[PDB]
Amino acid sequence: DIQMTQSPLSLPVTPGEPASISCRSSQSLLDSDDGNTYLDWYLQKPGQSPQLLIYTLSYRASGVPDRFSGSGSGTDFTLKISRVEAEDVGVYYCMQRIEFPLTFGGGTKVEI
Amino acid sequence: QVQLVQSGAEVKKPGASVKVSCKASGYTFTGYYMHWVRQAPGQGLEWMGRINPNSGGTNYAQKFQGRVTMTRDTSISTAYMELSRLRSDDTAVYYCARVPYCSSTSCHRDWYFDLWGRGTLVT
Amino acid sequence: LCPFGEVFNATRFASVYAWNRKRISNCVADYSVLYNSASFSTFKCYGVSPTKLNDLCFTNVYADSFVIRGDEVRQIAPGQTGKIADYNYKLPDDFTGCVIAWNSNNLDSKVGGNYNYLYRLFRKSNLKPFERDISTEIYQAGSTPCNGVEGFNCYFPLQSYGFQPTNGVGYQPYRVVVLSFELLHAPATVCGPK
Ligand SMILES: *[C@@H]1O[C@H](CO)[C@@H](O[C@@H]2O[C@H](CO)[C@@H](O)[C@H](O)[C@H]2NC(C)=O)[C@H](O)[C@H]1NC(C)=O
Repeated sequence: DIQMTQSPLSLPVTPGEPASISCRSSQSLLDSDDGNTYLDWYLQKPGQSPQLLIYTLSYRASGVPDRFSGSGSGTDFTLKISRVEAEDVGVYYCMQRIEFPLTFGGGTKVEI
Repeated sequence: QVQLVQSGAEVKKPGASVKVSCKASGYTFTGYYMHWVRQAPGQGLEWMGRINPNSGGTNYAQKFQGRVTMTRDTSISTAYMELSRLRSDDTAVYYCARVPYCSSTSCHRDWYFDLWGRGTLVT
Repeated sequence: LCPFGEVFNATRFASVYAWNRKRISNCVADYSVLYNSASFSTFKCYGVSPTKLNDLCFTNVYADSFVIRGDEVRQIAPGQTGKIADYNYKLPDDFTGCVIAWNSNNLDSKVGGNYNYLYRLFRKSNLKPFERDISTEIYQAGSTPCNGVEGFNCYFPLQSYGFQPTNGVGYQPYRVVVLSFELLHAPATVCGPK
């Protein structure tokens, strides 16, 4: 059972400036067999179902605008929004998929 | 028109059971694992379990084991999740998510939630 | 005389991982209705001649029927490799027979997607020639054994075909029948008009 602790729990942002969200894991999410880190970043808008933004810690999902990016290593992971737009307000969740009790982080709320 | 249709809101007394249906439209049902993730009001997303349409084998979390039963119907392409012994803490929005079955030689690197349903509210 | 009606225009075909085998003996097969049927997508023949199929007499003829995806029809041939040529149905290196495949988009296709056809995509080792595997045991990938529980590094070895009417020609279902010839010490029994 891996528990994800997400740093900013309230990220007030102003458009045009980059925003960084930190996520930390109890156990390293890197797998030595394939060299892939299994962390996925999801965004939930008010009243809407969560959407996929980042998968495999480096890849953007289909239909995701270029303004998003994700990086990190070991247990420390960061989602970076270089240009925050008006529609980035929501709740961001980091999910691990190495052991099966798939666990989603507490979530970070980004509002203007 | 590629979508996942869920059952309507259900009101259930404590100690009863609730059945939630997720029906696929616009894509092959048996090419995706079907996961169930619930969101309680004021809490984060909680993962309940997953079902493989091909085999019917299901993997549940330890917390929900012994209460949640997940079944599949390929003739109508619908996955059903039934939760028994309902409490006051099960009042939540339940989403059904799809996961690519195998998109590589590892079948472990494509397991993201690329599609989510609109959710069903259970009280 | 022998029934090429239970093998070709039958009701429901079997999946590739469980391919239906029918032995035929003591027959006079008229192959003018097969070679010149004008309804078959592929009629390949190795080790034997389609113009001389009625010449050589054999002891037994095995007809193996299954349904595979369109782009995988080429994999049913001697000395082939692929997802279906080494884990589902293989042909021997020294093969003397015929492979007959025709499109079945008007029969084995449904609006919601026919899910009654399966293929196997995992195996610990390749298949020896003419071997049928039905076991649904969970395939082992990682070093940690899993005792009948699916999960990371432990998968179900069968998948279903997403057959739909709107699919392309290459992804449409194709019915494939393989006729193999056996000629052993027992007297030859099957061959067409003299
Ligand atoms: C399998 O059975 C079908 C239906 O009886 C056959 O279809 C007919 O075949 C004849 C010639 O054999 C054609 O003249 C007809 O037009 C076909 N349709 C119908 C409705 O009769 C089919 O030929 C059989 N398959 C064979 C003989 O290989």
